[PDB]
Amino acid sequence: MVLYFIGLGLYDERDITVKGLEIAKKCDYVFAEFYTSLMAGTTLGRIQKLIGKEIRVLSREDVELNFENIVLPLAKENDVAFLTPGDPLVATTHAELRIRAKRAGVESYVIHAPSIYSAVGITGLHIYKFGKSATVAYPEGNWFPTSYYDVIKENAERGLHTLLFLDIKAEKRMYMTANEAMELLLKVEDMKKGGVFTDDTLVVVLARAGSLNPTIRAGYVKDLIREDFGDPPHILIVPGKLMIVEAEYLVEIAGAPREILRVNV
Amino acid sequence: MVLYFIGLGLYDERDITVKGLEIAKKCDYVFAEFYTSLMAGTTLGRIQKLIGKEIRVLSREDVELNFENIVLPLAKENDVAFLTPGDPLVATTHAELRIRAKRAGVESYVIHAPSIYSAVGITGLHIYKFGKSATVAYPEGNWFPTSYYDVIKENAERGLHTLLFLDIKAEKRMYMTANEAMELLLKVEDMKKGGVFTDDTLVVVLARAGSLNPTIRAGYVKDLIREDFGDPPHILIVPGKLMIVEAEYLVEIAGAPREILRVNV
Ligand SMILES: Nc1ncnc2c1ncn2[C@@H]1O[C@H](CSCC[C@H](N)C(=O)O)[C@@H](O)[C@H]1O
Ligand SMILES: [Pt+2]
Repeated sequence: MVLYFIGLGLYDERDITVKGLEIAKKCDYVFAEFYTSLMAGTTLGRIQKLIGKEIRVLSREDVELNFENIVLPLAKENDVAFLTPGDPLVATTHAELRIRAKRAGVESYVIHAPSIYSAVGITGLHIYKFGKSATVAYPEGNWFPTSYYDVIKENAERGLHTLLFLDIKAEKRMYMTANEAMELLLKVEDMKKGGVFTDDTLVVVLARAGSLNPTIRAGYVKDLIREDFGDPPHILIVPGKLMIVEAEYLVEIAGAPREILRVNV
Repeated sequence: MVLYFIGLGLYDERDITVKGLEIAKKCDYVFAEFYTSLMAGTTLGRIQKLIGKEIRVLSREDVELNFENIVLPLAKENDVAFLTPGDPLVATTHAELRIRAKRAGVESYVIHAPSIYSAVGITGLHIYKFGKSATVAYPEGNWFPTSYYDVIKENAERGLHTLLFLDIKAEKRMYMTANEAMELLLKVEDMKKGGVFTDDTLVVVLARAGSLNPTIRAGYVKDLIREDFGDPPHILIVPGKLMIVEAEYLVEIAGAPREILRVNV
């Protein structure tokens, strides 16, 4: 009669919370999805070893369309767990699954876990200064998305930082890199000429948040566009006007140019 | 040799990640501060038991003035852990402590944990639609803080949601309730008369996130200002323009008035 939405955390199998692991252990059935994001710091096997249960993976369609024919039925007579990377209900569509539960007579509880939304705090930028978020999507065919460009403009216009998730083809295991993201934005700046993203724009790159050795780099596009940030996942951030304390962090912890202390404050 | 910043989580001692626990367990000295947030589902005793180490708790002064005198010295000879509620670098000024660590020749590592900043997802509001954040501070003496009010206005103008952290006076054991935040906002509305916060405004209240049964309620200020949401911590949210699915979630899961279902696009 109970369904648990349990977050798996940021990077590896140790990133799940104690509460999430003990509840998952007492569940009769354990499902998981890996299309909204991947756990690049681990594998399905390791997660199964840690949980001690057989984990049935669900595709985007299993979740979006048939969640009620796959997960809810069993949750009607047993205790089920639905594992997701990061924090549950950050994925725009997951919240609705709680409504599907209710109409099926199934109760549901949420067990939180670290999300990249809070972890960006490791970049030293204040959390209250992050504005609207966006996702940089790969262009394809005759389609060239650019709304993420306008999000940056509106945020920075108000002195706000912009958090940009990079594109991901989970099934294919293809991660967009900060580098490609920077290439797209430059390609967009060229077409919209709004003066939002150029070689002189200051940006921050966070890679493998959750790991003990994340890559935190800050600098101007012209310098980082071809820098190696390591393995995925990559998160890109275009900060607004910096607070002096913010800039000092980037310089001392993220290897930012001393220049940002007078140019971006 | 090293300093670890380990987040404790939202509600109780189980909200710590597994990675966080296994690391804390192997540390020589464990410190912690419980003034930046409130973990209402546990005690220091339960945390000490889980970690199997004694925990010396620090005050805001110990930390803000003597972190490098109390904690750092030990980090040069041992593995030291500094524990905090939620995520260590979210809505705190601890990020700067990593610079003090650097200037003392101490490598530091961050272990994240569930944060109220990402747990807002349980309210059904799309987390990418949250704009600038703010804190509703306690007026004291003749000083009456009001800046969080302009933050709401600016967000609402863009259709973005506003996350409001509520003030906390740990040493006086004071934890601002959503009710108190609403009272203060109304008073600020009288002064500025900008039409940003009134009896007819729709608000959302999340109390004790992280617990299995948090209180999630959405409705008009005139109806909620006097409602009892349970023990703190409280967070107050002022939604921007609602998308249909956000509205349905608020109606289905947060007991919101069924009229918010009809959206004005
Ligand atoms: N579990 C919880 N439920 C409701 N609100 C909470 C909460 N935890 C913290 N808060 C809100 O957040 C404020 C503290 S700000 C610091 C919180 C911590 N850095 C984190 O990442 O969550 C509290 O005063 C309250 O306004
Ligand atoms: Pt600041």
